[PDB]
Amino acid sequence: LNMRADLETYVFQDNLATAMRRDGEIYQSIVNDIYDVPRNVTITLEDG
Amino acid sequence: LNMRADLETYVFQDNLATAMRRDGEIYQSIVNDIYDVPRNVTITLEDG
Repeated sequence: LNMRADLETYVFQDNLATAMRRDGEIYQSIVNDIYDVPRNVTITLEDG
Repeated sequence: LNMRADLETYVFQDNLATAMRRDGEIYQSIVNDIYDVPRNVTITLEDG
């Protein structure tokens, strides 16, 4: 139970101190296509 | 656990003295010098 407790603050610590580590479902590459009109809750396309 | 620690101070020791044996998989083949192109995020022959 205390393992899970220390694991909760592990997330909130590591994402600040070590930093970075932003989360979301997206596509990394610089230079994109267009629009976001359907988008949400998909895996694979919508567009590039 | 201390045997695993011996393996940590093995890699850190042996690679400096004995050295060599650097491969990308089981071959070190192709890419020459440097490459700076990448594509999307996927790495083909490229920087492979």
